Amino acid sequence: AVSEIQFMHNLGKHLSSMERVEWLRKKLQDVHNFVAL
Repeated sequence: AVSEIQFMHNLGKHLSSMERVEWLRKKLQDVHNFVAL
């Protein structure tokens, strides 16, 4: 069975459910908490 690129990719495709919920917090803070330069 696959468990590296097919896995994870065929799981968080829409990115808007449990597991794909904490992800979105980094989508906005990633280039906001640091930036400056």
